[PDB]
Amino acid sequence: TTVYLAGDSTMAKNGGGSGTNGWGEYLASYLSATVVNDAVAGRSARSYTREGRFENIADVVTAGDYVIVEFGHNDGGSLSTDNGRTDCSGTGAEVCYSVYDGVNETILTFPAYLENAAKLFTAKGAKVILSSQTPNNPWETGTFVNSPTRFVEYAELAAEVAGVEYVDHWSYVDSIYETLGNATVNSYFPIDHTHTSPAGAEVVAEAFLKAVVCTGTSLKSVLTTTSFEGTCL
Ligand SMILES: *[C@@H]1O[C@H](CO)[C@@H](O)[C@H](O)[C@H]1NC(C)=O
Ligand SMILES: *[C@@H]1O[C@H](CO)[C@@H](O)[C@H](O)[C@H]1NC(C)=O
Repeated sequence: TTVYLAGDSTMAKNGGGSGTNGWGEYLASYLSATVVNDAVAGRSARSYTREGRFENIADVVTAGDYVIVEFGHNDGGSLSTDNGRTDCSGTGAEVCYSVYDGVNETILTFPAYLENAAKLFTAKGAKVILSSQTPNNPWETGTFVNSPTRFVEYAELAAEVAGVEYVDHWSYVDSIYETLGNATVNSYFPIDHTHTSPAGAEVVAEAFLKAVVCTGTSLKSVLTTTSFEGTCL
């Protein structure tokens, strides 16, 4: 069995560079399946879709395989000065137009991008798991602040609509981030408040596996152990 990872710099190998790393790099050792980390730094649901990265996964995925999709960090911004990643506002069939890189592009909503990808993978017999984005350093201000982005809910909404599984990666990460405290968590974010140090990337990975176990996600079948930190919910 093979597990494919689609995400951004918080999941990708080498994370955001400069000694940071993505959480996808710490799954292999707890799974009895091959893990392919196709996350790329700086990608949004739109950017990733347009670059044909979802297709590359669809071409190679075989029945029974797993696909984990997690975006959000790069999905915001303004289309006035299109950065190529910003999705169209809304949660449904909304459609935005914008000239990016010399092409009048048809831009969809965040849920729409995830839903289309989910359907594409389901069609190939693969098991799809949409995951909410990881949180930016909540202990950045010296005090713990829990303020999810709109993309956390949008991911849950996309899963329902597409009829696939959802894992609240956000909540499980923030949960232990709160337990770990100011000093510890802040060391996970050397450079900025998004890109985690290798030590932090591991914790974020553990958080995901804790969510899988607690919610009963199908991926638990290939878990080599169920002894992870924190408590359920
Ligand atoms: C892009 O296409 C839409 C609909 O086809 C059109 O209304 C819009 O004006 C186009 N954008 C530009 C900059 O031409
Ligand atoms: C939190 O930790 C940072 C970095 O370790 C430190 O500089 C800061 O003073 C701490 N803030 C509080 C309120 O404890």
